[PDB]
Amino acid sequence: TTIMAVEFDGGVVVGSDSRVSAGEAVVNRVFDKLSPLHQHIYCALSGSAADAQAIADMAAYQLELHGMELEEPPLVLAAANVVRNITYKYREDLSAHLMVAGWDQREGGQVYGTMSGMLIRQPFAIGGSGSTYIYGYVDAAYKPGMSPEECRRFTTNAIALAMKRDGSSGGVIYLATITGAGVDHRVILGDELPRFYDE
Amino acid sequence: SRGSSAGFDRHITIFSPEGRLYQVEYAFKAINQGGLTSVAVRGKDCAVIVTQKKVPDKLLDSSTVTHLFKITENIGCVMTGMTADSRSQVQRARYEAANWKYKYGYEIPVDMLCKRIADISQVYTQNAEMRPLGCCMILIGIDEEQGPQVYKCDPAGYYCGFKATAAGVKQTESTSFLEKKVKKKFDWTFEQTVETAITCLSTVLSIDFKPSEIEVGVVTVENPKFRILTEAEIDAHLVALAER
Amino acid sequence: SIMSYNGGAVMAMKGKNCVAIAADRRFGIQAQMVTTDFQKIFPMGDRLYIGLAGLATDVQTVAQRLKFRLNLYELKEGRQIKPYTLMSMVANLLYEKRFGPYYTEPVIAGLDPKTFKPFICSLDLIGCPMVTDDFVVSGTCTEQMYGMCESLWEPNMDPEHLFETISQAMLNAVDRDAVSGMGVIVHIIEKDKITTRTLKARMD
Amino acid sequence: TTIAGLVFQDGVILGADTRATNDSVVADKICEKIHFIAPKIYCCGAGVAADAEMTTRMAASNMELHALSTGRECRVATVTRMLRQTLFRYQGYVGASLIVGGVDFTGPQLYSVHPHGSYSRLPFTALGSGQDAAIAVLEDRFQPNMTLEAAQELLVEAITAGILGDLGSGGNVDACVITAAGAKMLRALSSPTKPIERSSQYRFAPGTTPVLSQTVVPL
Amino acid sequence: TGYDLSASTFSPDGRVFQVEYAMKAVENSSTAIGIRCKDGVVFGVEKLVLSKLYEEGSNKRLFNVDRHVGMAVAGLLADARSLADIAREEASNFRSNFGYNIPLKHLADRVAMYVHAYTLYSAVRPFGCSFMLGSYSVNDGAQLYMIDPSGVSYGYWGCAIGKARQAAKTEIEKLQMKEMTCRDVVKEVAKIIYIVHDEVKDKAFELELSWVGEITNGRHEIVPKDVREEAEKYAKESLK
Amino acid sequence: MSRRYDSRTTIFSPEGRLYQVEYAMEAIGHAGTCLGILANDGVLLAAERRNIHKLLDEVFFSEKIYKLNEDMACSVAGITSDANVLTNELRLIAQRYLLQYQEPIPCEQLVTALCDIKQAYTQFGGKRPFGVSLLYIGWDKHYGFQLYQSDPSGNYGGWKATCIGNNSAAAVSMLKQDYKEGEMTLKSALALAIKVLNKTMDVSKLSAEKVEIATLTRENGKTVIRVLKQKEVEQLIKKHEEEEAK
Amino acid sequence: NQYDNDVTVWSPQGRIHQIEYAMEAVKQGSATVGLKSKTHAVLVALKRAQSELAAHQKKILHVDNHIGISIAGLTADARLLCNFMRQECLDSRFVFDRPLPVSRLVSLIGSKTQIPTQRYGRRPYGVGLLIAGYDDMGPHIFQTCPSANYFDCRAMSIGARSQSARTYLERHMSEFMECNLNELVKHGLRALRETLPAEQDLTTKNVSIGIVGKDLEFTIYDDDDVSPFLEGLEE
Amino acid sequence: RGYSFSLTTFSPSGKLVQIEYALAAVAGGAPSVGIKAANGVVLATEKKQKSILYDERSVHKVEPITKHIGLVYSGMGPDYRVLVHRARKLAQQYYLVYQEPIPTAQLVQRVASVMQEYTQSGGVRPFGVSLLICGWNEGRPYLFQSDPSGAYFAWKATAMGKNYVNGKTFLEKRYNEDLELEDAIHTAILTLKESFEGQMTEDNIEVGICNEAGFRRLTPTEVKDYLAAIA
Repeated sequence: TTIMAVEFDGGVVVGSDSRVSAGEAVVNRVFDKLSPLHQHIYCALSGSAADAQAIADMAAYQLELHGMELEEPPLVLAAANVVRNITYKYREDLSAHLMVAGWDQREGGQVYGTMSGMLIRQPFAIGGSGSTYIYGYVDAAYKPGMSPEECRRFTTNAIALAMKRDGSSGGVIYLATITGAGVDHRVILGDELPRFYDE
Repeated sequence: SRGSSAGFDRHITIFSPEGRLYQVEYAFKAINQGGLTSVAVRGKDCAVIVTQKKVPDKLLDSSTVTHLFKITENIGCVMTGMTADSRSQVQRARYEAANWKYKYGYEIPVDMLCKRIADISQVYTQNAEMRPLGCCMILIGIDEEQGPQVYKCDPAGYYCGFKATAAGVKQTESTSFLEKKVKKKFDWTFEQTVETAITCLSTVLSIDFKPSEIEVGVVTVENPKFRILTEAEIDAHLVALAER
Repeated sequence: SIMSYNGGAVMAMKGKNCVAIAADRRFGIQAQMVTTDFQKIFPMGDRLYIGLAGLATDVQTVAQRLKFRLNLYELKEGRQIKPYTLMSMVANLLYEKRFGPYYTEPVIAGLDPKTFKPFICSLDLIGCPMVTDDFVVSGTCTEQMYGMCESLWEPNMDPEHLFETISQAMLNAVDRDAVSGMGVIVHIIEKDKITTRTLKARMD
Repeated sequence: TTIAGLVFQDGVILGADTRATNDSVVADKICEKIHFIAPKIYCCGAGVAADAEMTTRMAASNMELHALSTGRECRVATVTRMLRQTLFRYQGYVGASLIVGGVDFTGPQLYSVHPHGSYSRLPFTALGSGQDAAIAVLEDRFQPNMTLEAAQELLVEAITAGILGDLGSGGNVDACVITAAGAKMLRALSSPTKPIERSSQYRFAPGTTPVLSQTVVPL
Repeated sequence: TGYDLSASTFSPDGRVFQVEYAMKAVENSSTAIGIRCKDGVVFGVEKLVLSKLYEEGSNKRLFNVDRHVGMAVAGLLADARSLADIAREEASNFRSNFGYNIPLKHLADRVAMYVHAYTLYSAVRPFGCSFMLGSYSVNDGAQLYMIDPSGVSYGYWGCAIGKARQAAKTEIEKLQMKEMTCRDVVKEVAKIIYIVHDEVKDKAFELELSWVGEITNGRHEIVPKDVREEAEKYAKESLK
Repeated sequence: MSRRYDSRTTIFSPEGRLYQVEYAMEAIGHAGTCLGILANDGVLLAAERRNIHKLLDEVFFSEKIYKLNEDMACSVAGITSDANVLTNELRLIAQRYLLQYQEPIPCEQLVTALCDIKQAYTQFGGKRPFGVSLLYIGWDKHYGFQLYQSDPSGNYGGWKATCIGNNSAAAVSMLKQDYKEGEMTLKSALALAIKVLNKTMDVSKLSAEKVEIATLTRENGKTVIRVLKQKEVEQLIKKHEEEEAK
Repeated sequence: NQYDNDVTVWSPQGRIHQIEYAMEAVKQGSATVGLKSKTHAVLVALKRAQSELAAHQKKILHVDNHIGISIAGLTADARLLCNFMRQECLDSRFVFDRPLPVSRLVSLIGSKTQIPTQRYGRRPYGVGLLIAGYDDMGPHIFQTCPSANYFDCRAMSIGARSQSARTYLERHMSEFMECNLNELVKHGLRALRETLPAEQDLTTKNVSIGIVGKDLEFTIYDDDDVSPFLEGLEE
Repeated sequence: RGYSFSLTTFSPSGKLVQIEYALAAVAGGAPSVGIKAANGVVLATEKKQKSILYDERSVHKVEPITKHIGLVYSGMGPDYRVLVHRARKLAQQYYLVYQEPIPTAQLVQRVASVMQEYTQSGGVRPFGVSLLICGWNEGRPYLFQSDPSGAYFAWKATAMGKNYVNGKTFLEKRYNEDLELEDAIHTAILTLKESFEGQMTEDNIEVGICNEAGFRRLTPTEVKDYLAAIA
């Protein structure tokens, strides 16, 4: 499991892998770890799928009332807290880990790591068991003020490095570009994955 | 009997000698106390709500005063009745509409939202502890199967979908005009429906409404999301009343 | 395990128009016998019986709850219970205990009160209903009773042949089991009548 | 235990294996794993025997109340939520692992529900003990938009490879086909091992039974 | 005859009397007003002094529900202190759940629902407290919402709650408050109250005011000494 | 809680007699007339039927005669609605006894177990009482045949011959004269119950549809509860009608 | 006549009659006064005698070292509030390890006495109170009511014929700030005598006091300790 | 909480006053007739609206409880939706335990016991609905009538609503045995014609049948086929 999010001017790019693995065997080969909590808000699942899909649905519910009652799109800080309260309350029982990234009419693109019941805003965020290997790519290759075309190429290059080293990660990369106009959902097939040192 | 009362029948809700329930009878009169009217017309591809909007004082903010609520993205609402009770059911309808999607995992249909609301107003009828609510909900919306849907919920718990509705002070007379146009069976388009719906109120009230005197919610097959027509969009349909 | 504390064996085999249920008589605690009069087969009413095996506490505990729930069902309804409905009762009885399960494996045998229709089935600790057209067994010796019932059973048999078949099925399967023995009680359920026989078995 | 499912052009097909075992023995050689939820919706239990049954009973009953309440064709996405929130409520203690599939007016949809509540939409999948065998056959020969006549063999060959290659799967192969018309059930569609013959009858003559207490009760 | 004995009964004409009676509890309460401007929201209250023995500032009718939300109550102050404490529970539950400032439009809903839940049953009585909620935000602007015993919430440019309303609601209409600045509004608020206030039954009062808007950077505060003295003197000079 | 709407069902009267209990007995006073007679062998229950029409199905059973236990039965005189609540309680009581003690419940033990339920509703809870007064029959290993009559107040007792329901006062006066202690047999008891009803029937000719007889005998260590079919009932009537003249 | 019997029933005038009748319970009992200087805050309560043979009720109760109350109302009903106030003052020293602010303690009473006025089937507490306390913001004198509305006061008088005692406190208000320990108490003692008729005077038996101040904890002077303050005051 | 005291008490005369008036509510409801004959049980209710704007497909009186059971009503409309939602659970609670469809005799027994609970438990009025429960079990049809008191009967043919006295009289002179489900639907609609006034179209009358095929509500096109007075 590898999830990633990058912040730029107009919005954020939320990347993820696909493969879901229980033990050393692969349960699901193609699985969508981006579950929208709201029109412009996306949550990247991580950790235990059974625990994350429960928190992602409870967070999509409590936030749905927040959307209707305010008659206005909720912020991303609102989405990150609904996820944090559920994660910290059950933290003994639920091993899930999420990542909340999206866009709003006020602050623009945002990315919040919810790990283990805490909350941070980050310019870029990586998560999942496959995160660790790409802590050298995202430190070096990252530069501030990147265009949306550069960010998608930065997120794609990064996860492609995680899937090769991680055994619990792999498959096709999902990319959701969230801007003020809408949400562009792409899919990067294995033939489009950027090639990197083979040996 | 014919109106004979025995004991406490008229205070809490229990059967009288004639079998009626007087508390529910008086809930119907709590609708006429609102001092307004509302009409929701169902066209071929569209369902239009036209609400009489009263702002007697200039200090009153027009943006915050509306009878058109949003229950969920694709389902509109107009509340005719006690303003206090109106926002009571709307907050409850939104919970039932969101709870529907937390359990059943899809946006609630309009017909089944009027059923879970009318079934709750049945609890208040039997239990003698509390009174029924005095607001009459009218929901519109479009289901991907049956198309446009216009339903109504009385405080008694009896919900029925109508082709064209009315509520508030003027209803029977407002329906008498609706019997005239619906029987003729004109071709109903988005512009043809709103022009007839606004005329329906103008014929009863003898006004020729100004742009700021009404607010029009609309939903169409092309536009599934519930939208409120701005003062500019309203005046575009008001000039058509100069014509036919 | 725990169901091997008191041992015990229950068997049911379906004939053509008749069924037969059998169980041993031994009651003991682990390696020590106590009495040979113990009863593992209980009447559910005319032409319907139920066997019980496993821990001897739950044999009498589960049974007293069935005659509790059966007599309620038979008084509410104007008719006797169907053997198929009784399977779902004992399944619901054992499943409500899922997290503190009774230790027993009920074996139901009888006749559909409609006309001739025979029915048998077996359950588990959790009470998964299992319907078979041949036979069901439960106990610590279950492994023995499979091989005996496999070879001996036939699709259609008259009552005379059920008894001979289920008698030698128990007697030979129990002799190889240490905690079961001390005589076997065999019931025969016909359409006309019911024949109960207690076999003379090796005392050991 | 081996259960599998497949999506084709017009609908879905759900297979199952008929054998159920406790410890190592064969308790029943004919067993229905495919259950009935809605007219156009079915599902396949794999797991603890009763936990995979009682669970589908509660869903089949809830969907019947829901179908009578609304008056509309049951959505496949609804059954998944009910089974998902029920299994997660028990914190994985229930071992029911389900494959839910059916055709609503949204089009063919096939889900799968794991004992802890983890559910993924997909074209094909298999669960149970023989899941690793059936999935491997699905992976190789699958391809989108299959006709119905070609979609039955690929599922039969998927489970048969899971029966013959596993100790926990045996017996015949149940299959359930669902389309716009829907509700077509084929019981014991495939029989991987035909011969069952056992000729040498041990039937013996009555009259040797050292019996003692015989008595008769008329009725 | 018995129809008005409980909040669970409708009159033969459809009115709920026990809710209408709780509104008359506000009609006898002292007058409080509130106003919006371009910069923010301003509050004012007539707090009557029942005896000289009472400390200055006692029975304060201006409650702070949240840092950015003010509150002004007119009615029975016993029930008001319960609402202000419950309105804080909603702002704190919002801060806990959603982790940011509660929008005034949503805070005037949850509270107006709680006020409503006591008009339904026969085991409780309707609140006798009518109150308004102003707030300011840079991404929202001046917002003012009144709540009544029945739980009805409306937005206002200016409003009058309590005894004097139609008298105070006419005096606010004359001035145009949309383009004016808060520093010039404070002077007009005190000007309205002294014009509205007439001494026949009651005797003396203490003028209370509040800042929320651009000047305070969103934090609701009472008017500071110098400005309150600067504003009160102008209303006295303009008195004649 | 609004006391105003509370009728205070559990309070005493100024003379010390519960209202809802007395008014329940007048509901039973107009209900179906039931009687019973204890003989040397067997006990019978004769229940009159107040619902008769050409369109009634008669699908179930004796219609106002129930079966509480294998060894016991009961009739009902009172509100037909509330009887179905008691019967479902009596069937739980006998089966809770049989659960612990693994023996049939004696008649004394079952009656006094239900009357505790009729006390809780008359003493406290505020809920209305039961409008059902019952007759009881059965046999036990100790005192033999038993005939018990409870009431909505829970006051029961043993009886050799009793009656309940409409014209229950006029029937008992007839039993006291005709009934002989120890001299009654089931053959002489059935002929007695018919003579008592024929005088107390509001409709003459005593049709086999109105009165229905249920007898309880013990044979071969087993209690036999039989409801006489309309064939045998009419046979007993005709034998009684010829004894009025011939 | 129908509007009287219930707490939750309003009137045509918007007046709750039971809460009004609970206010009468305060007027049915002995008068108490209190006032505060820049430092000390002293409560003076008149202990009423049921007879000359029977002793006097206790009108002043300890709450915390820095807080004390004078109960006027139903006696056993005030011990329900006093037990609540003692638990709140202990929970403040047990949690925050600091003396509870008096403005907070009175707010908790406003929350406790508000519920019975709201709910049906319950009665409002018929006890009025004067809470004297000392904190970082200086001494405080707080009046409560059965209506749950609590005040912030320089000096007040509650109980039977308290209006006359209130009138006395208004005239000398300007002097209350600079009074020392002795002179401050004398102001309250002169208030009680105004409430009672001239046929009865102040004695060591029927008058109890309490004193809280900067360096002095709340303490109750019973009888012999009341005499030195009684002496030196002309009646 | 709520009111714990029973709102139904015995009158001085010995007759429950609440239920007596609950039977006066069903007398003025929608006329409802049903017939148990031969292999099926027909239920025909007259649905009479006040306007042409009312959509018929939205509201149905005749409702299935389960596949083998069906239900109509004469009385308070909203109160009927409370029993149905309770009856549909009792049929499922039965089907979970006993794994078979609930027999009508056992369902009417449990439904009428729920209608007894509101004649005792406090703070509630009895229902204003007098049910007709049609069922088919073991090849034997079932037509029962539950009333607000909770006392259920078994009828061959019965009528409710306006002129129910005149309805039953017309049944005696018509109803008999060897009467097909066909003629039943005919005789059911003929009874409403004496009750209902005005022309009767597929929108005015709502009919349903219960037989070995299960309980189904007739569509307006099929009801129109019987409005020809043929069958």
